[PDB]
Amino acid sequence: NKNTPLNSGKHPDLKIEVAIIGAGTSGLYTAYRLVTDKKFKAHDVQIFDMNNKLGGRLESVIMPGMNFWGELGGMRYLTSQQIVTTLIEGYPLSEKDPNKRTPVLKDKMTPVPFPMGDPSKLLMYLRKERFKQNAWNEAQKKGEKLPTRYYLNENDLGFSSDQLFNKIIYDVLMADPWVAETYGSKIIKGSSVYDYSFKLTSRDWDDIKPKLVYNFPNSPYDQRKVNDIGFWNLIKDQVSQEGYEFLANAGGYYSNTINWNSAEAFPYMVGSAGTIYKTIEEGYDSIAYAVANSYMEHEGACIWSENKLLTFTKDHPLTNTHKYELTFLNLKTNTQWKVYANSIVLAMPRKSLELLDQNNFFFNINKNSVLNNNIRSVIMEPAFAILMGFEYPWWKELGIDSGHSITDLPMRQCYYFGTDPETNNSMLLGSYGDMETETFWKALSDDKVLFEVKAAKSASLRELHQLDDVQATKLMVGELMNQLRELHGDTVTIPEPYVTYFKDWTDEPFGAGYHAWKAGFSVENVMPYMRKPLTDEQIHICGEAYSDQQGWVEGAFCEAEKMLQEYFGLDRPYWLSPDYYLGW
Amino acid sequence: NKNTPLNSGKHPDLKIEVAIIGAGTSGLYTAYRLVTDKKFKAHDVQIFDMNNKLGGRLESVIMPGMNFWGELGGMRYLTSQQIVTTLIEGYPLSEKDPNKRTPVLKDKMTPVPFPMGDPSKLLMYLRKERFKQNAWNEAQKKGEKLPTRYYLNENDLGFSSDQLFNKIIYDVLMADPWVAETYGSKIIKGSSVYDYSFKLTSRDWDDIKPKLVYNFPNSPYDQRKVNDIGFWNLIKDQVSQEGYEFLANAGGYYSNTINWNSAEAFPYMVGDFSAGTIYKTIEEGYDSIAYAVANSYMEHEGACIWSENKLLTFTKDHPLTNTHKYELTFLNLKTNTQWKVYANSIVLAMPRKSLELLDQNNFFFNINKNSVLNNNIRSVIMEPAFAILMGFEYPWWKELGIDSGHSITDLPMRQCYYFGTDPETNNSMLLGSYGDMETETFWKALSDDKVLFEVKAAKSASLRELHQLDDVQATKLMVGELMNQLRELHGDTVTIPEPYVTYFKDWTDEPFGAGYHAWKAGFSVENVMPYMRKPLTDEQIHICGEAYSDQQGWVEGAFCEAEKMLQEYFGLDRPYWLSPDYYLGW
Ligand SMILES: Cc1cc2nc3c(=O)[nH]c(=O)nc-3n(C[C@H](O)[C@H](O)[C@H](O)COP(=O)(O)OP(=O)(O)OC[C@H]3O[C@@H](n4cnc5c(N)ncnc54)[C@H](O)[C@@H]3O)c2cc1C
Ligand SMILES: Cc1cc2nc3c(=O)[nH]c(=O)nc-3n(C[C@H](O)[C@H](O)[C@H](O)COP(=O)(O)OP(=O)(O)OC[C@H]3O[C@@H](n4cnc5c(N)ncnc54)[C@H](O)[C@@H]3O)c2cc1C
Ligand SMILES: N[C@@H](CCCC[NH3+])C(=O)O
Repeated sequence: NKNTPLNSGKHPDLKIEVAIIGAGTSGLYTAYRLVTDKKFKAHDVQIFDMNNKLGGRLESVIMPGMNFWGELGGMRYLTSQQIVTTLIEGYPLSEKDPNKRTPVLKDKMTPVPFPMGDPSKLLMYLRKERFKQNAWNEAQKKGEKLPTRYYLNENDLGFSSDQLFNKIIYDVLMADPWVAETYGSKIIKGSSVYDYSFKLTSRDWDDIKPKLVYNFPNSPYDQRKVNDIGFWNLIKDQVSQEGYEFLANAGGYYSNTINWNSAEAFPYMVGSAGTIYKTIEEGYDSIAYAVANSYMEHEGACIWSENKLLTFTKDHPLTNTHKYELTFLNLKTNTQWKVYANSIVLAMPRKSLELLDQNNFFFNINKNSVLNNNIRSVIMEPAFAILMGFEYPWWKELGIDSGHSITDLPMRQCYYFGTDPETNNSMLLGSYGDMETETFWKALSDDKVLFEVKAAKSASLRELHQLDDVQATKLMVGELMNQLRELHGDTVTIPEPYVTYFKDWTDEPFGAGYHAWKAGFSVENVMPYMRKPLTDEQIHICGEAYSDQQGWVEGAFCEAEKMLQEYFGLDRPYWLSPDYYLGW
Repeated sequence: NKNTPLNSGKHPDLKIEVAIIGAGTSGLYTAYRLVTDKKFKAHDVQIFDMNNKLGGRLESVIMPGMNFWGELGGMRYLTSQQIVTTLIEGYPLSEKDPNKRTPVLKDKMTPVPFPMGDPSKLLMYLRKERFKQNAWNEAQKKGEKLPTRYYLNENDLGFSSDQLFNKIIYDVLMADPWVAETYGSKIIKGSSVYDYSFKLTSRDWDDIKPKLVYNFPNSPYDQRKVNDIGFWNLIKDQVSQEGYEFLANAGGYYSNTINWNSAEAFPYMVGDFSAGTIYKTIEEGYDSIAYAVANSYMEHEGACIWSENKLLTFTKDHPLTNTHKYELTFLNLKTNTQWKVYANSIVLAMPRKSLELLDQNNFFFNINKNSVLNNNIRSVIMEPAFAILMGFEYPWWKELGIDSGHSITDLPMRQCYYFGTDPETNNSMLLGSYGDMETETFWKALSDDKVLFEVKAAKSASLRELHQLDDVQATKLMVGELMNQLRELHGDTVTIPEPYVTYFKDWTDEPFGAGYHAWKAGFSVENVMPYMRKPLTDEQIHICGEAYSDQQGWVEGAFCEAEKMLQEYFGLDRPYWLSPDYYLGW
């Protein structure tokens, strides 16, 4: 099922219609739709990737001793996300009997609820104070305002990150008279001082984001579109720099507090009625294999692996039959070869576009200044993944079965991932890094001395030594361990891990775990621009990077889907609800 | 003096010996040394720069209404920095009467002390608590430990940033039995629990840096070289993450607490010992020293700075291989035309970002061939810096008894310098400097906004005179928000009027990409610097400047790497005016 054939060879002067570069979710989706809907013969639609596997920022692994999937990248979806959810669970989404669902993909994918853990037992370690994540509510129940070691404005005393986030969004929304008048019924202040709520639809947000004005006559930002203010800028303005410190640390990875587009950050922070987080039992990269395999069933279909796009020109022998000559580097031989095509789908993030030849007709800055301006419209957020295997789930000593702990320590957030009921070998995702913490972790992960795998139950040295290459560094494992002991306190002994799995998503060609719209850009005009930057060229960009659901597979799918409907003459899939809002 | 001629023209197929690219301090210094010592005729040594001025990261400006120089880049030097000090002040450095000194450069430069201000009156604003910088020392004088809103380890309670830094570096140095035994006399615990001091020379540090071992039994970094540990990694290990938070915030810009090479951070933090040394500047603007070196170079006949001429690439494959090893292709920015220069030596007097912006596919940079060059180019952190000069109609900071110096905060602005009052006009200058600890991204969104602060007349400053600065004004959003932070910083007992003029430079802009550079942990710095001065054995191509110096942040770093390069590969002797006991390493 994950043995989808990959061709690391070359086919000099291959002639095709559509060259898809990026075997990520969006590249795979594009190929699947084109050939499934018979817009093109499989042999005329080809995917190229420089990697030695498909899926890009989806990579599921198994570590000896633990018979279940760890995620180095994407790990879960929301049933709000209708392209990825329908693909996994069949259609229609309304049918709630899973045996009256019609499958869309053949590949076996077993949906399973994402365990969220217990906030009575999940930790919050801020400025050396240890809390249960529930401590703000428990204090509110008892009429109290929880003291913390952040000096908030007095009006915000006792608030939780979530409630204070809600208050900031409510306050800013209601200060726009037009937003108050038109959507005030969807922007609700409850009875309790802490309770705010929203019923704003994706559609309502597309109306609000380009028009929202920041209405605060003493602020340096007064009478500016919220589109034009960084989220850090905006949060400090509303609740002081100590307010921003509290939210940026207490929010964890569920929160994006970088200084990105306030207008885009609003819906990102406050969310479709009755949705939940799920994953796939067979690994979250199963959705990529499933889309890939559906494409590769057609003979002529090919993923060219370990083949890196260098450049592309209109000035080549074959202009009578093919607009574009693409030059590929075949990595196994270090030889270049040519591919001829009439359409190019760059299914790749910002960093991957910047690593392509910047001097060709498409990227040359002396011609396409506007394209380069639009490529630079998104922040490249760093992420890494360190998976750690322990001989027993030491976290269960604190009544923690699953979920995440949050700290202002450089580790920021850990996920208690699961236990092998036969071995008791148990998995932590210790990581992701982010704001500032990239440089803290990068000095340690760049170090040359790798963690030494250690034998465990159902995990022999000769099984483990196959993972030598992908171990975290001793310095990074040592220091993460030191922080986990500090995070969890002295009432639990944490033993040394026996195996690790490390990936850094800042590495080329990814340059980022995820992307974030910059303040000052008309997101609603950039997105359609990137799906076809030049009027008289059949070159398209798709993927998560320039989507409005950054952070998610669903963003990559939606930009591919819109590109398909816009330029490749496809209708909405038969299996996708006509009410799922896509946009323009 | 600052009217040094620049040639924005071209001269196709110019045939020289040494092309120096970058008319910054190291490039100017290289050309000045080469001609003054008569190693080549001035027509055989040319300087090319893409800028419309010389000086690079030195740029001194005058704003209408204020008859004194503001600094967009470098401000100050230390009298222990012997090249930059001797070129400014003349020699010998022992002579304490300036009128008894012997000039080295003909251009006149008035050395003045850099006002450091009064720690009684300068502010520290941390987690919404307002301190005077001397509050820690005041508390200790009464036998007290000053509580703060940072939850230090108990053993560290009541330490100032300066004291806690010395304790950290003392503790780490002294835990190494070799360092203890060999340099314990120069690593000094005073009487008070807060008093740590260092007498380690430049030479002592060069012996210590590669050898020092982190000796803390249950540390994650135990038994590793301190050179292989990030400074944030080390600080946290030593005083907890709350301690790092205190030290990173309360440290000025003086302080470099990014996660760079710990071995290199130690000397940066506690000086190369000459305890009688002080900070000074040039009355005529700190860029004066670039102009003095550049003018000394230009008084030789055939000397030329090619301005607005950008190096694109260079090759060994050209028609003239019989006389000239290298063809350089420049872009003449005025005509948008490419012209060639032929040369046998290339001096890239430019930082990391500048190197990376050159053609990476040529024989020199090609990563498929020169993996070691590329690793080493990437051995320094590009640290962001912005400068915003703000001119007010009076020095509102005098209401708090502040004459000069720096106030420090955890607010995004991080630090402001009170730069001076024009005694005729009362027009008074403030610098906000910011960029470290993620404040880059806070400020970038505001400085990338396109509505600019509008100038406004004041005494001896007419809109006619101010409108020439329209293009260099800060954004309105940035000036508004910095003004809001200065009000929060100083408190509600002083009214801060809106300013009448600003001046913004972003040093992350190309081709600089950084204010200054920082060695990464885990590199053999003592081996990377010699490499960078001549990466390839078969090639007379050399890199000099501040970025790969061991005095990062400083003009003296640029001068020293050029000086070493001149002695190593251009057969120059030590300048007659430079003490032979000024340590330049190997
Ligand atoms: C740590 C982390 C956690 C995440 N968690 C989740 C989550 O829980 N849920 C979720 O839905 N999403 C999550 N995501 C995001 C999700 O993984 C991505 O949004 C999605 O996989 C991106 O797909 P894409 O189509 O944009 O392409 P990418 O995944 O970016 O793939 C692009 C491909 O292009 C290839 N390429 C680049 N340049 C070239 C070239 N010159 N020639 C050939 N090939 C080239 C690369 O090798 C790569 O395979 C997470 C991401 C990370 C990093
Ligand atoms: C905010 C700030 C504060 C500082 N404070 C001090 C201080 O107080 N005291 C002190 O001593 N030092 C200070 N410094 C450091 C000092 O300014 C620098 O270290 C010094 O100027 C570095 O000189 P350099 O030779 O490395 O070249 P740079 O000054 O980096 O100049 C390099 C030159 O190369 C040119 N160039 C690059 N690429 C090309 C190309 N392709 N073609 C043509 N030209 C090119 C650039 O235009 C530039 O003119 C400060 C720096 C900054 C940013
Ligand atoms: N979707 C990601 C989080 C997005 C991160 C954006 N900075 C996850 O669930 O892990």
